[PDB]
Amino acid sequence: MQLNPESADLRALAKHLYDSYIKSFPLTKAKARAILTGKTSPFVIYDMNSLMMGEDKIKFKHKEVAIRIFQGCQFRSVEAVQEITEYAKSIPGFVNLDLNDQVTLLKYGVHEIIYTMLASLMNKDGVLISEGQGFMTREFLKSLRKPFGDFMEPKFEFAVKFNALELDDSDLAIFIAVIILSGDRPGLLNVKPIEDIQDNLLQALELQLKLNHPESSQLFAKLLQKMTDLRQIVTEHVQLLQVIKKTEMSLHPLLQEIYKDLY
Ligand SMILES: Cc1oc(-c2ccccc2)nc1CCOc1cccc(Cc2nn(-c3ccccc3)nc2CC(=O)O)c1
Repeated sequence: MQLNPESADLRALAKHLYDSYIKSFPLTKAKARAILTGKTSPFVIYDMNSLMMGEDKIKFKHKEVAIRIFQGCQFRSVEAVQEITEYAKSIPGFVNLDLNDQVTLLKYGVHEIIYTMLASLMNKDGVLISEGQGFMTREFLKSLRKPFGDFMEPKFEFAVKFNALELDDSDLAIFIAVIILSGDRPGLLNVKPIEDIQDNLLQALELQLKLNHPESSQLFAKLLQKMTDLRQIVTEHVQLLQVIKKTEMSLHPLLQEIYKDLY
């Protein structure tokens, strides 16, 4: 690499995305990791008893336990779509795209971003819930009645391998922008303007990674592969949502909208 006006713009892009990311997402990976390691204290949900006690202790913003959990994830999920929408709008050039492509991008992109960021809140033992007020265990989740015990496990599997990459918020800010700016979403009007934004974002990501991670040369290439993996996770998940919606089925109507064309 070289220091030129082009690289300097790539760094300013990265700073700008990082600053928006801090504005849009109140629970950052930095914050989540400090909660997780204990240097900063969440109520842990590890069994049916602690689940009930935690519902008492945790002031939630938003009837059988697996359904209650499903609803919590649905409301968390719609809150995430608002945050991700606010962030997308800060991606330079995004608001100048046709409003229809903006929504198409967000529609096909939000779950990939959701699972990416979910990894930030996970370790091998569990996941942060309710802005870090609670911690729900991987095995408590695996123990929920068929078929709810299989929803979260692939997210945990993805997350332990993803978290071993040791990305930080600065890396993630650009990673997430690349994902939002995918010119290959169905029903896109003007693909070329999107592809131009992404190639630039991609340059900014590759520079950021080289600078921020001297211990690995393979990181950019592994990240590209992670984006493909995320599409599988969303795919696997919507199907699991199909072969379950045949037994209950309150699905949030905003989520219903997003899922229908994902189906
Ligand atoms: C594991 C968990 O639980 C809670 C929580 C509980 C009570 C109150 C408040 C929060 N927060 C988290 C942490 C964020 O997880 C999320 C966040 C976004 C999307 C999903 C996928 C999903 N996963 N499920 C699901 C259903 C039942 C069991 C396990 C998972 N539903 C969905 C919804 C969707 O598919 O759209 C999970």
